[PDB]
Amino acid sequence: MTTIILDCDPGHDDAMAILLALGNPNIDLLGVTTVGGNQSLEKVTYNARATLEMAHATNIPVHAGCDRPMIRPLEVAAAVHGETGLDGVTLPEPTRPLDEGHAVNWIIDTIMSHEPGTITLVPTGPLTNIAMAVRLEPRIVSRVKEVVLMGGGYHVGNWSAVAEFNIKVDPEAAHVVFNEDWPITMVGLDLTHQALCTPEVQARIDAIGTPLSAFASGLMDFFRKAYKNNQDFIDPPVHDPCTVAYLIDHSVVQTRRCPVDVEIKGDLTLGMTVADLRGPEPSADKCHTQVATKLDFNKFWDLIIDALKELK
Amino acid sequence: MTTIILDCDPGHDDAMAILLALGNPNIDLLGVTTVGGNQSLEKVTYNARATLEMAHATNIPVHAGCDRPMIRPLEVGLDGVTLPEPTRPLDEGHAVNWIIDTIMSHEPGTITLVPTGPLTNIAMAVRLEPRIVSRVKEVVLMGGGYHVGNWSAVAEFNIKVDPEAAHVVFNEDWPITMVGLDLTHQALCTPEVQARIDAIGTPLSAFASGLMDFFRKAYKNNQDFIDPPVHDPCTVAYLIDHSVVQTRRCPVDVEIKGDLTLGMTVADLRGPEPSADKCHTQVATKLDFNKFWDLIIDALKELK
Amino acid sequence: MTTIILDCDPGHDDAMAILLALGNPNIDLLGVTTVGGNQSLEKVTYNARATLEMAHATNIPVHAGCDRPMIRPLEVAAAVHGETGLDGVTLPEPTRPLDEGHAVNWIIDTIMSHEPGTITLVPTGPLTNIAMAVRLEPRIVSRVKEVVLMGGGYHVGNWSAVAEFNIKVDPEAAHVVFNEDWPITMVGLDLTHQALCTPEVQARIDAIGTPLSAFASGLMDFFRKAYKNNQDFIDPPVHDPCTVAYLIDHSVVQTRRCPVDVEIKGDLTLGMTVADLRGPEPSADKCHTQVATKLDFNKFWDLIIDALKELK
Amino acid sequence: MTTIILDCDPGHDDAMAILLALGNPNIDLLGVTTVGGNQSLEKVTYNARATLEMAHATNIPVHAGCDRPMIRPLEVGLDGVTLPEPTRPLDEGHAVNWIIDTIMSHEPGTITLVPTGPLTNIAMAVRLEPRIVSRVKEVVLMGGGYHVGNWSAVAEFNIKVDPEAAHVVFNEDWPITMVGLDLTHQALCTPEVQARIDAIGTPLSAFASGLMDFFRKAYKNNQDFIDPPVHDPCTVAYLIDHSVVQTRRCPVDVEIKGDLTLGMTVADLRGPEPSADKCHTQVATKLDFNKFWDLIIDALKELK
Ligand SMILES: [Ca+2]
Ligand SMILES: [Ca+2]
Ligand SMILES: [Ca+2]
Ligand SMILES: [Ca+2]
Ligand SMILES: [Cl-]
Ligand SMILES: [Cl-]
Ligand SMILES: [Cl-]
Ligand SMILES: [Cl-]
Ligand SMILES: [Cl-]
Ligand SMILES: [Cl-]
Ligand SMILES: [Cl-]
Ligand SMILES: [Cl-]
Ligand SMILES: [Cl-]
Repeated sequence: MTTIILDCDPGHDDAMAILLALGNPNIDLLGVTTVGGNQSLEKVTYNARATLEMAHATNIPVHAGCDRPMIRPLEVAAAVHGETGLDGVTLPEPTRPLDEGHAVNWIIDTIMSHEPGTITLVPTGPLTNIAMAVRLEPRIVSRVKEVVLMGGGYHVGNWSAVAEFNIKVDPEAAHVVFNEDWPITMVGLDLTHQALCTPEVQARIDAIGTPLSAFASGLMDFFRKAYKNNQDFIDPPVHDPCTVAYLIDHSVVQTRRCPVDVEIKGDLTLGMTVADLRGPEPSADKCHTQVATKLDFNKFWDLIIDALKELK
Repeated sequence: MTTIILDCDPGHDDAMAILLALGNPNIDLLGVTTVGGNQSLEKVTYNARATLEMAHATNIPVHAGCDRPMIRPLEVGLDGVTLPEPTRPLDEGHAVNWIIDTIMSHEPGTITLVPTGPLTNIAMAVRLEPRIVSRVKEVVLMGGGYHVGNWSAVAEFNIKVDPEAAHVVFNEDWPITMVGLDLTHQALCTPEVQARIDAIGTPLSAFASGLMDFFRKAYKNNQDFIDPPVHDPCTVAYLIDHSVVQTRRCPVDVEIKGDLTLGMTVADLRGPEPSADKCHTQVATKLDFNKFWDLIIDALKELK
Repeated sequence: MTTIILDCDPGHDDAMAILLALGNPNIDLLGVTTVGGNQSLEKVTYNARATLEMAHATNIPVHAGCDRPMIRPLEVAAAVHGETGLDGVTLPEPTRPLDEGHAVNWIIDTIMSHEPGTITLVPTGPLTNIAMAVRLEPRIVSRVKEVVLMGGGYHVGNWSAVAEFNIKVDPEAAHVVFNEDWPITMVGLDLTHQALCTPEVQARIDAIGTPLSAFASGLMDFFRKAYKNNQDFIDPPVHDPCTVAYLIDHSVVQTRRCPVDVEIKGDLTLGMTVADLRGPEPSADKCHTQVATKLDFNKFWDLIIDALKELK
Repeated sequence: MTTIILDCDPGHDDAMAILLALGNPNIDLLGVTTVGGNQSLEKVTYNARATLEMAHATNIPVHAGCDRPMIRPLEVGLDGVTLPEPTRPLDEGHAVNWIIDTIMSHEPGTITLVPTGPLTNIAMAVRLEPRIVSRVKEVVLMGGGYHVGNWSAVAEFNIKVDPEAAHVVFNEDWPITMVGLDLTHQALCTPEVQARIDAIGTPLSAFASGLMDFFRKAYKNNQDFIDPPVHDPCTVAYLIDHSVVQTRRCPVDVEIKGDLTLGMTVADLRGPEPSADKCHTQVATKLDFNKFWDLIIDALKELK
């Protein structure tokens, strides 16, 4: 079956990815690992545990990982007295204490103890934990089935004209990940900007009528608030769960093989995922990387809705 | 009329741009200036003069310019056609000084610069005489690409040859239209286009058809193209009729420090199209294929 | 008593540092950790264990660390089938097996389990293991007493006009190390180029008349061979043991406090340790880094000779 | 004797270099050219003309050059002295064109370029007319530092203002002497030096002493100096008498991509000194303090 480690930084988008992974029976979520850099490790680790608590999934391990980028300095806003959890919603306090041990060591021990070719890594934050794991244990690379990450963009940027937040937070770590010989699917902004939270989608979620569906709808209210000054969007996109959607059903997220590398020296282009789209599509044999292109909007939202129904 | 200086490096594409500029009555070609870097200054200067001779445009000045990029090292008569020997001698003086003297002696807002090679002469002119910038009506250059590269995944040849010079040009306060690969890759030399050109039945139409044979040869191993694109004349096509080359305003800057992204024209396409007041740069987007080829064919017919 | 972890890549220079650390009673060698990048991890790990065996230090743990730089690609010469050990000398086969576990995790566990302010890190290879340890456990940084590394050069380069080998192999890892708030002594080429293996020094070593003194003299024969085409040297320098010499007696290795950072983006200047020598020497309070300047030649060689005598 | 073009940005240091060039009979000052970037072109051009007026050198041409760096953005009387209004009008024409025309019209191997500001005019001249390079006898510039920086830990102001232009200059095949901070930091304006200048007792010696008062003020918070250094005139001192400014041949290039090291003149001092045949660049090392100040004092006396 599809057996995953979800490496994330919740994050309202990551919370939606957690719900999809838990609610779909074709996904075996081995555990959650967290990474600081976009926001503080402490904040996102709490949010991951509280989200899992909300879904009665406290039997899923959570391990905290790296709190800053490999090389460049940490750039997160100062912690606020009177902020816990995810903005705009309420989550129960986690009943299980955080599992002990660094996420990087847990990722390594897990991959080395399971059969080769069975674990899929699903990074939806900066790539720091993944890069660190690779360097600490190079033998994980050939053992991993696939890496399906939310990050980048071949013709679209958000943080800059050409670069995306997860990659730019730790471009060096991204460079490591993209230059290892493992199969990678880059679920970038080109794809995720199609995953629009339209009124009709949200109404179908609202109608489920459970605490979890109300939670998911609350996440979508936050996306709308976050995107309120962004005139490219009437309705906001949701990013991270598109990775899990791809793994559930490849037809939901079309892909195109191409070389992809990360720019780590440029002024204007720092953090760009440079996709070489010249010439015809190379074979999987010749090209270990592929970019996500076209979303099946209708099937994507059906996956979300079905997962929320299954969780009850 | 639009009055132009064509700064170029012929180059079979540039030769087609020269023919379009001469053959269309809405273009007043003030003169040709040449730039080395993509190919040798000596080769392209000869080719420019000989192309003008082929079109009986012996009244058009040619001045040779810079022979290498501003900063990076130099890394370097048209194949497949025959050109008459020029009857007009090469005009004396550096192209950079001629561009400057011409812009300073003509009324402000009347001259449009049309660079179709590396941007070295334009950047050098700007630095040697900063007063040219507000006097120039527009710069319409063949170069770059917002979502398409050829030399690399993200960068185009004219820009990458001299990224520093391109940086200078894009960061001056003058109106710029970037006619990049996104646009020019639509200007396809189909069998039907070439057959219409062949039917004109003159030495010049045979010359143009020869240029098109070269494009095909240059692109023969490029599987993105059944038929080859033609680049440089799209700049002149835009100036003849804006409807032929649609544009989208956006900030554009040139990457000069990146490993992978060297020479990239970085176009900020986030948010809505800003106004001309707020944004001096625009990228070429959509070609009117039918009208574009009609301009070329009509120019070739007009030249007789 | 200075208690050290020697992180190294033997390397004939590192072998001399091991002998000095073992032979001087003011040094407590907690263990040896190894790093690949300058040469292969497998080669230098064997060499470290065999050197320890030669010096009857079978009680000293060895842990193998990272086999390549953090970010940039591995650039080490192709292996030769009739090479084991250190060129030009013979070492006994190690009787103690390689200790299990990654050096990075061992460095972390050791620093976290010992009292704060007691362990001094002594890196004499690329800085990869040290940088990795810092990122995997940020709590080690304030606990470390001092870092005394062989690397860099403020006004002298060897690999380039301005940069030194250990730093250039992994400039990113060096950047990490130099930008943490721990006290650093940079024992660079400015210093080590004074540690000259003159005929008189080597004759005094030869006269000790033991297997170990012959081994040390053999290391010095290799230095001479390595430097044979280098016209800046009549006699070759020895590098790595100058770190241990500084720790034994500060008067042997004078130092000057100054800001030091590592250039990781330059064309010509890649791997340069940029020392700001403008203005007067700042206080230890204000400046955590210092560069080694002047060697006491006579005292340095006395330390080496005395250590070799003590080992018998 | 040595025939020079002094390309400068006065600047109190440059003013001292002008006085030395004029006052020493082994120097033939062909003319002065000015460059903006460290300070504004308008300010330094006026200051150059007024300094020449102060020294009764109204026969010396001044041409204004570039007002900003080649690529990077512009970031910009003489304080503490009084200068007469220039009686000679600014000579017409851009300095870059004047430098080119002068080098091309004089016999090869006779003109020495002496840049004491950013290298923008020199780089621009080289690119506009590559034939100047082999014709120039030598370039002796004030800039850089092999083991000393001032603007940064490793870089010096003139180079960092326009690192690209410096890169151009250092990578042409002409003989270069880099008179950097390693050298100029020895040219100390001690009380005894200044007392000897004061004793000359003329308007010009008072002017020179005023320049020295400014150096002291500029360096008042710099604890590496009890007495301030003077920079630019060390270039002219080298040309008067090589024994005053010792040199060491070595490869020198300019870092234009680094974060920390931007503008560094990277001198490769590994191995023995290569021959003049093999190595076109050399760095200034040791100043003869006593002889240097005697040259300055003698020049001031000669000017009356
Ligand atoms: Ca996320
Ligand atoms: Ca062209
Ligand atoms: Ca070593
Ligand atoms: Ca100056
Ligand atoms: Cl439904
Ligand atoms: Cl397929
Ligand atoms: Cl074909
Ligand atoms: Cl419009
Ligand atoms: Cl404790
Ligand atoms: Cl002895
Ligand atoms: Cl002290
Ligand atoms: Cl600058
Ligand atoms: Cl003072």
